[PDB]
Amino acid sequence: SKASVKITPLGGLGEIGGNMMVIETPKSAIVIDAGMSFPKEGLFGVDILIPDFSYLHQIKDKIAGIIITHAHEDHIGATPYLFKELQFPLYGTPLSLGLIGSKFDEHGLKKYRSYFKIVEKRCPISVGEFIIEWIHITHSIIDSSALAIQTKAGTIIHTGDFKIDHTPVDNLPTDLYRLAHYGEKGVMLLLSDSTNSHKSGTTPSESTIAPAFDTLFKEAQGRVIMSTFSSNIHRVYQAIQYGIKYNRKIAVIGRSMEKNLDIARELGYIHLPYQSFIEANEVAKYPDNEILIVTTGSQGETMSALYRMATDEHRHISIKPNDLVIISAKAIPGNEASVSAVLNFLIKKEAKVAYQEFDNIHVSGHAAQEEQKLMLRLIKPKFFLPVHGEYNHVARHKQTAISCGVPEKNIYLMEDGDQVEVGPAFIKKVGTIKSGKSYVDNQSNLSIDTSIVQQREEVASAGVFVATIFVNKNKQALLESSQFSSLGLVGFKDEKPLIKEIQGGLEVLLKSSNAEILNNPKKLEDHTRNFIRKALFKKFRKYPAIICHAHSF
Amino acid sequence: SKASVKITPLGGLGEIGGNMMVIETPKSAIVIDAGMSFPKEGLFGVDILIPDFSYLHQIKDKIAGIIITHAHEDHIGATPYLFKELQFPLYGTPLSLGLIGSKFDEHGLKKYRSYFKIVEKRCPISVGEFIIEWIHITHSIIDSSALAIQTKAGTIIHTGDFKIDHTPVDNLPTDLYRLAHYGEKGVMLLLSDSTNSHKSGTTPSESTIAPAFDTLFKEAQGRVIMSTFSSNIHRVYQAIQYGIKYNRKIAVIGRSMEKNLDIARELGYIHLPYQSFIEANEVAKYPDNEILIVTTGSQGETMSALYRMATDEHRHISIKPNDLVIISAKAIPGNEASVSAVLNFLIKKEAKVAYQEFDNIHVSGHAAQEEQKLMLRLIKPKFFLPVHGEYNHVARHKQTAISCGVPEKNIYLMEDGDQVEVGPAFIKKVGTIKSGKSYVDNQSNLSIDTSIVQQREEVASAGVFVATIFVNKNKQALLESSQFSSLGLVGFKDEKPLIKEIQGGLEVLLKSSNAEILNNPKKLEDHTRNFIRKALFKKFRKYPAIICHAHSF
Repeated sequence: SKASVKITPLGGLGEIGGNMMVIETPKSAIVIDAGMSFPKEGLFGVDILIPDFSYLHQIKDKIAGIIITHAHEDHIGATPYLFKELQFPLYGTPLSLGLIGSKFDEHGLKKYRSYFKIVEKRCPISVGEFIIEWIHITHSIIDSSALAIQTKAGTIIHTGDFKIDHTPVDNLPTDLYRLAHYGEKGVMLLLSDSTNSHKSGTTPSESTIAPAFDTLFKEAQGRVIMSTFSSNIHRVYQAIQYGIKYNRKIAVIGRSMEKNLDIARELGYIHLPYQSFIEANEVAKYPDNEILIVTTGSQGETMSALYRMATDEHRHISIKPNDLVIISAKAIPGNEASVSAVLNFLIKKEAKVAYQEFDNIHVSGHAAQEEQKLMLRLIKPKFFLPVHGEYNHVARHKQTAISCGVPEKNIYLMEDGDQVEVGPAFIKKVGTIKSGKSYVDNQSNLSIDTSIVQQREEVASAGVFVATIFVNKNKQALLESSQFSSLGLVGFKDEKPLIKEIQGGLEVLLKSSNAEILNNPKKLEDHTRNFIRKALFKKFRKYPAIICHAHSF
Repeated sequence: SKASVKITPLGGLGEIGGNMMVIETPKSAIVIDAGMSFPKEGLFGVDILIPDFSYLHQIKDKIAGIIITHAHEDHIGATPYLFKELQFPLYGTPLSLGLIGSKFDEHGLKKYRSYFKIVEKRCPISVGEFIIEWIHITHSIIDSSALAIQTKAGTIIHTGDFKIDHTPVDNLPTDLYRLAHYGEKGVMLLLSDSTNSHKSGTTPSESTIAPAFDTLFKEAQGRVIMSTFSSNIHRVYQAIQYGIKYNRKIAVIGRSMEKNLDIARELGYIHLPYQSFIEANEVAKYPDNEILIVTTGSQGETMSALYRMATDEHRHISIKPNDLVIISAKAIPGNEASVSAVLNFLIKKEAKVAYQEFDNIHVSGHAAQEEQKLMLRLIKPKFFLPVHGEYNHVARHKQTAISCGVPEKNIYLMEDGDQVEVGPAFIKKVGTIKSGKSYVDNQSNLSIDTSIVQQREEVASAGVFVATIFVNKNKQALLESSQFSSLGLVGFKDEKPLIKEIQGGLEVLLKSSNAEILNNPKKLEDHTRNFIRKALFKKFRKYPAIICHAHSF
């Protein structure tokens, strides 16, 4: 008869990013976050994946609202794509709603800005059968929040994405007293960031970058270029401040970066004088030591713009042999080779490059082991659910929690789809639902399921041999020459004559075929596809997609 | 009238691996190395690239021999593919020729073992107009050699791939006296490893792994699995030694690893007792704490076998919840995400994993800054050509050489294709030749040019809309229903009705077309492809490959 809650991860447990969780009691439910995950970044763009909203359709009538905790694409990137299907009230801080509404406007969903509900921190608010409080927490992004969620089964604490920065840039450190209060009163369950679970110590403060920026700007003798992604408002704000400190005119390239900076300037999060800024067309009018350019690309991209500038295909900015390029790309693990490619192209143009002191190692943004342990000691949860990471990350976080006196039996390692019931005296997995991903094109802004692309590559890897046969069923013979085309199987110079060698085979086969096969085009097409498949495998040791068409006209 | 040489990099300047250089005097030439480059590694295999041998056909009548310096796939992997086109005498140490002949036998080129010529170290040998001496040098692999190449223009020193290890595993440290002698006598040109140019200090000795192995084997309570690639004979030899130290029976999985180990055992490089080894089918007969398994996959692969064992699709070895898995994969930068995937699958099976102390950071294998500086001070070259790396690597190496008192004007940064003439008093680029790569399938063992694959993906990225039209030119109308198929453009559920919507369009178009278009199928096919292209772009914002076929029969 005792109460309980049901935690359903739809994204964030199996990948870094793409966070979406469902906290559900009987007759009520809330959804925490709707994020985008970036698995790879190359010279031509980034891969983007959004979660699958299939389960939300099943519990549509229990959802009391979407809870937004971070004003960043890894937590609000999927909201436009979700609101194309379902709509619920969106609780969030001003900047979070400001950047979500910007994307909504870009997507033609300005209508759903109607659903926005602003919240302030240190102010509990009733949403459904939940009492939610936003608690300020430090992180790399401009606005971050932990959640204190009171339910009749107990209080849940959701940190999710955080670091402990005692000297942040905005001088708004973590509201430590509230986190401790909830812990003294008693906490049933804690969900905590597991991204940086494998690193000991604490993560360095964002203020440890200020001296590096100051040194790089002090001794810069030409233009300064700052390459990053559209949602690094904090880093771009730190860089603009140091540009105006050394009397440099700022030129921001990229419509999304300027919008995001303007949304934050208007809402009062950042202070930026207009007179320090110029347009790209004006950069050539100023001497080189008075120029700071800030470059971004499409959503999540950093190095496509750098590659276009280093190849002279950008057509707005060209790399010059006195330039200093500061690279602050997204921490997409497995990006080193692409950074190396951009670096090669930039060194060819005789440009100095600073990239190490802005990598993921110097600032990780996510809580390291000491910060995770501080969270565990502040909250003192009875049950623990490590979130925001792959399986090995949350496993290491469970190890840390065990070292902090949390019983191993009170920690479950969730995977996307898993459903876990939590009560004031137990924790257990109760089942699985339909979880998945969907690829997203950052240029055309549409979602395509991972199944469609799996197939595109199930064939796009290996070639595709097309064929067309025209026979006269009443003569039982080829009527018009068979026609063929191929792609990706083998280079053309070896397929112009293999095309003639599979044509010969088929002409003979057809003349030698039973009239029934020739009379019914389907049997002929199946017969033909098998003939060709065997012929191509024997010649290439591949099994290309084979498409055949037969005619009897 | 003074002599000079001509250095033509065909591979190794723009990528890590795939090394092939041509040192050419008028009327004579030698080729140093024929390597394989591994740019990416995933859960299903590795990418393999070999250099383009086009220039070697032009200078075929000057080549006095192929010079092999390292017994490893990154220096001898392309030799079978090169010998399918041209043949020259192959100078090499026993193990180098032993592993090259093994691959030759696998490729059906045992005939060309006739071309082998064994060499010993500290023994100058005349090859063409060159006097070549192999000097022992330390490195991660079992046998490595620097080259001292006397020409009438001066003496060239080729280190290429090296580290300075004062306590190697074989107790055969670098022959430092010979390198110094050549330097005192005078050296015109030096080519040196630039792979690890960005790291300060010295690289740790291979003996710093022995305590880690000993600790891991001491406290292993179940089976021990050692996952690596077919050519890590040294690491697999270190691991087998520690397995027999703790009374574990060794089970080697992978035909290539056993062959390479047997080639080295017979030639006397390694000492391995037969009685310590067992077959895979026998591992279940022994208790878990008496079992060391060694796993490899295809050429260069490490984690495909691990993934198959962790998914229970291996069918010879299955991961058990007491296992300890030591990962020693190839240092292919940009592999972190794939290692993380394998790690997730292994932790799901409750297996302990050791991977950090066998990463690239703990042992780099390539000379760091102090070792590069030691080489520069030992050789004292007048001219310097940094090799074995991308552009930023060789640029950093040039910086180091400048700091070592080498004039900036005596250092050139080559790129694949560049031709550089070097004389006893000058250095300059004289032109460019045709350089390139070719992808290699590790299962079927054939080369496919990067052009063929570029195209496979120029279309395999985006979809491919096929179509067939049957018209009667004397009625000027569709005779039989048009037929269509698609792949990768959009999921099927949205293309079954778009296929009907492009069919309708075309039926009308055809009936409305000029008789000339209908009379000549080529014009009809071009007309049709353009119609469809516009229709598909408007619906998908994509430009899929479009293949059309028209019939008038």
